Amino acid sequence: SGKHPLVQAIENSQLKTDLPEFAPGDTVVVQVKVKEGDRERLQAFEGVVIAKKNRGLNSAFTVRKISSGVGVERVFQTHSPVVAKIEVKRRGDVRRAKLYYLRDLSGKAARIREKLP
Amino acid sequence: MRHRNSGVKLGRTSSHRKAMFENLANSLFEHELIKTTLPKAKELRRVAEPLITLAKNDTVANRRLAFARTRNAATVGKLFTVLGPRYKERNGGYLRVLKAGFRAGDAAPMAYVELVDRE
Amino acid sequence: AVQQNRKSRSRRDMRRSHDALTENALTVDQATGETHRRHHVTKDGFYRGRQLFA
Amino acid sequence: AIGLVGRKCGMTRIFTDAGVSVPVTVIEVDPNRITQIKTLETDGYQAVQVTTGERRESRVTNAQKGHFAKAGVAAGRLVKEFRVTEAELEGREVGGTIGVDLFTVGQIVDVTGQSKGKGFQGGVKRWNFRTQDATHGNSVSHRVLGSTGQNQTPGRVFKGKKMAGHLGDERVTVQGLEIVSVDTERSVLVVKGAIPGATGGDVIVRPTIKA
Amino acid sequence: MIQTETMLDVADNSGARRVQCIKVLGGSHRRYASVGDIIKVTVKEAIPRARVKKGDVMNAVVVRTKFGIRRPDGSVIRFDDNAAVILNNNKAPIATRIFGPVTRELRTEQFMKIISLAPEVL
RNA sequence: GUACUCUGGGGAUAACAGGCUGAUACCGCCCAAGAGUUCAUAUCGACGGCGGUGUUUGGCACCUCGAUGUCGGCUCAUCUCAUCCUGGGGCUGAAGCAGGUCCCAAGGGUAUGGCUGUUCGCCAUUUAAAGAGGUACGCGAGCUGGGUUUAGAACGUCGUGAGACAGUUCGGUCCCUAUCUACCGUGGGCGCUGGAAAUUUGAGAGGAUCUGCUCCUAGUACGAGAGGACCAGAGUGGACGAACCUCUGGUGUACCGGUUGUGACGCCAGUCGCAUCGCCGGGUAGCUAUGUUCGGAAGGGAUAACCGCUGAAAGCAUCUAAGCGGGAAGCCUACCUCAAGAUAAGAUUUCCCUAGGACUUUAUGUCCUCUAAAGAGCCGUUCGAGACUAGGACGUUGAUAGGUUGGAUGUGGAAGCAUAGUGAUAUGUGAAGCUGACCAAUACUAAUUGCUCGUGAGGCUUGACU
RNA sequence: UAAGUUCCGACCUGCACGAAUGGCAUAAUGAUGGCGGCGCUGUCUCCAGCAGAGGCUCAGUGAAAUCGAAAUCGCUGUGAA
RNA sequence: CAGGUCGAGUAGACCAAGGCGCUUGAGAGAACUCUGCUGAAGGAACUAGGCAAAAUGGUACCGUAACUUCGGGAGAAGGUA
RNA sequence: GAACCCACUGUCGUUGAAAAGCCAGGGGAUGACUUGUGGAUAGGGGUGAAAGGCUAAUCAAGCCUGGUGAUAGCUGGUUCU
RNA sequence: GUGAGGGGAGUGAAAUAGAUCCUGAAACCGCAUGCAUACAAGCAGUGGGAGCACCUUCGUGGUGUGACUGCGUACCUUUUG
Repeated sequence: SGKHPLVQAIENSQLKTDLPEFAPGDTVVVQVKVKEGDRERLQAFEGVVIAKKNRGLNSAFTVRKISSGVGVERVFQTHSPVVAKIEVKRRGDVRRAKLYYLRDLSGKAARIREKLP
Repeated sequence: MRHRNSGVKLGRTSSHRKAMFENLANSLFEHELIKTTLPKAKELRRVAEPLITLAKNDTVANRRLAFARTRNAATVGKLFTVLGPRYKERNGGYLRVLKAGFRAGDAAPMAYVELVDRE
Repeated sequence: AVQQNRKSRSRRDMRRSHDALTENALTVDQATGETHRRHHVTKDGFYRGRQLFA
Repeated sequence: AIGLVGRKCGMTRIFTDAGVSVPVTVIEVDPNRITQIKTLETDGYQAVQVTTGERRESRVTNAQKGHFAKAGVAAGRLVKEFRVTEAELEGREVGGTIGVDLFTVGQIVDVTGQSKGKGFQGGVKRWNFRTQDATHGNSVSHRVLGSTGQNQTPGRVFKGKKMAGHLGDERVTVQGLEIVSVDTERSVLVVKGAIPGATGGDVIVRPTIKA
Repeated sequence: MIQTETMLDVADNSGARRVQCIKVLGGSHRRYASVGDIIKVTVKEAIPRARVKKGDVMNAVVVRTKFGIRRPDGSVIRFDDNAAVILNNNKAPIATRIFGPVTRELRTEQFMKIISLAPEVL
């Protein structure tokens, strides 16, 4: 809430109201709308959350995964309508907010240990 | 450009500046009335007033934070036993800065820094 | 780089035509009656009635 | 044509139902009050003078106080003029009000403002000059202008030569912006893209001149 | 964001393994090539006994970049490598297999072959 | 012999650049044997002839030897047109697509690399295109110093030798704080027919001006086939430019944390100083590009080459002599910015000042007393404005700055205590603690009492209304 | 090498090599001359932000080379050109 | 002559005994210059030339080519804790 | 590889802090080594692991004083009507 | 400021003969009065010439200034120039 009240109201008009709670280190599945011609479908994107930005309507989060030996990162905008659903498969335990050190690790080295209740 | 930036330089390194302002705050809390240059006096508010705000509440953690910021046992004791109870009900503004002419040696503008209820 | 001709006294004075000094803002303090610099404490420690030194 | 005077409030985004993110600028508009109408018979051209905002009486001078009292409107923080023709001039009277309903969603407009001030700037920033090599024996000549002219012929520097000087803080107009939202409850215009100036600056919104 | 002297992996099996960009095509003074752009490459490393050999100068299309690509909602997708696919003189793919994921900016009539062969698409 | 050198002199006399000239160089024109199945003139054109320019190689020795100190590169340019691309045309041995040649046209645009000290050149891959020239072969008191041209050394060659070169090779000090003109920015003074606060017209000046590809017309016109359009419409790029920071990132030495060595705070615990911010991981505002958005659209008027209508001189013919048209990225407008020091100093709205004496130089006269307006400034709190200035906001009838309270963000589980462990450690209290510059409230602190400047109805002549 | 007036191998019509003004080689050594690679990078595409020292303003002290005299504009022409 | 903690050390960081803060200051936080730190994607495309910068760097152990005057080359290269 | 002795590269400095330096890198570092004190060699002479190098900030013939007011077919200057 | 420096008083023929003191020129630097000067381009003068201020024998006079205007590219040396 570092903006003017008018801007705050305009952005608050568009907020989503059904997000789940998730934190860096958790592995999530995101359903992304894919819209070709007049076919519409949901496509899955599963991976580890390495960064989270809390800025109201400007919130974003970064998901990293390995696809056939090639690493891929995507920065989703949390309140975008193209993001259909977020599902938290598993909760991870880490010691910091940004996990950029995972880019230089592969295989056994980049394992995240689980948060236990 | 320095659009919307805060803080001063005063021709010093950062650690030298921090040490100088700590010394000034300690002298002010000891004597209750000091004379210095006008830019130093105006910047001293942002360093000295939060110490009183912190000393309003007396706990072990608050005393250790005050000692971390001042490194003076006598200053910590006076803050937590005299100044904080004195200013418990005042909403900020514990200092007053008054223009006091110029300095003979180099014509630098000068100011008095005073605690609000000194004596 | 240096002048090819000496500069005349007329041009020298024309350059100095912007060097005049200016008076300060002085005001008679009502509490004590003495002339003091505006927005400043007087020489004996008075400002808006309150006194600094016992 | 007839336009509006408003204040820049900041940037944000709008999400479309397809999911596209549109960057937008918010302009807050206090309804403009007409103070004077200028005509051919008395002034020699046709314009509408408006005021907006608020100003305290201790800061309003006596001449301006009389000028506002003649029209019967409250003193504003600024006064502006819009050049108009007969058709646009029809319908407007001294003491009337112009609001955000002057514009419609989807309309193309031009926005004028005062750009941010950068101060004294050099050739590299002000004119996109290229720097000289950082190494290979260079002697204190990394961001300098270089050559500024020819030899004995013509033996001078031409007018308009690009040099160092003040940059920014000028009147700038951006054309071809689209109106995204017209909020009458809040008296707000939401336009697509960036507009000149800083937050809190005064801006002018007019219908597009390119067709 | 590919320029000259940039080395790229080959995301196919035409024979090359590493290629070097020597020209960005499509305009005077054009600096960078992104996903979906045509470049001229020289072959630096190749599997022995294959159609392509070292020192060949060919056309290629960029399919993966480390700099990334923006999407209409404001997102960005980044990959861990820079990769390309070799083309012929008519700017058509010549490979019979493709390695690794790719992007939707290739949905042009020129580039159906790579997606049709590709295993993984996001 | 002197390149290990020295003194007195010369622009009386050479090398660079300027000057005069134009043999030479480049460009244009006249005649036309002929070539072109025939047909000099679609396109070339022998033997000869006449000019233009001042980019070449030269001639002279007028300026400079009490110094005009540079081969190429870098940075920054400005002009010409004998035009490289884009625009408009005539002819063609012009079917179409292309091409050739000539005329008009200077608005904009007009490669990256390998080799070499190179300019040049060759080569690779692009582009719509990679034009020719002048500006001290533009630019070294703006940078460099690889080549040439000091002193060291070597090879080939010449000389008995000191030494030398239609040669080669390794190494080898680039000074100057800007007075005047010019230029880029930013102020002070006075003027503008009494003074003041604002809003303005535009004589004029500057900026901008580029272009590819795909679809469609239409596989249509044309053509044996292969190939394949003019005109007229959409879309999407390259380069260039401007504004901005919502998004993606960079920085973020006054924000948070981990950790090594050492010293100290009496000691444990907890902290701080120093070691490049000690090192390392993140990161708020602000600034910023590689990020985002926008621009070169459309339309008028006069024309260039060229094409006309009607029409005589000259009963025909003829775009011209009378008269009437079309015609280009070029010109004037049009778009953006500046603009009345435009001394020709413009216009509109509103506001302010309506007192007495003495005298003579009897005049918008000079001196006394009273008066001090509308406003401006000094000063203070300051700014997304700034070198100093200038500009914007506010000064108690107040949110201008700091502080305080709340929120937001970032970091990531504070100290103390208690549990489980022999211990390093872990868990709970509790997503806690701390949080520069951000948002919103709030007179707690500082914007005090003030002073200076600016006056007292604004000459005369003529004219029209009163 | 995509592209090599430099580099390496070989050829030999050696303008004008050649045997103690030594000829041809040679392990090790060289702040020695030429060429090519890996790693690495603001050298560069193309620069951005930040820290310190100057620059700028105020108070104090206070130089320099130069200099016939100056009321010291543009253009085209003339003229020790 | 020359102490303490680490250390092979009289190297290095921080300290002891003992000495000092270097004879103009105060503000501001523009261009440009000097000295530093970090930098997206690319990685010599720069340039006469990788100039400058960036990078490597300790102890123990394993391993180590051509060539050789048999000494070397060699800490070759490379790797683990 | 420190002290010590040198001087290969670059930036800065060039009316400098300095009439040859600072900073970051660099070479030798038990030897043909570095260094203190006191002596010897004197100008067509000395000394030189040799650059015409050095011989008191001076070297293809040191400095000082005399011959001496050297000579100059050269340059400059030459005063009231 | 028990300073430096000065103002009175006093000495002396004279103190603007007052101590680096006879006379006290020029370059150079101030203050005061009169006139001119902020729309106009250049060796700064010269030949004309309105207005203003003071003096005055009141003038066909004297002193200072100089709006506007015609003409006008320093001196010396050395040279064909």
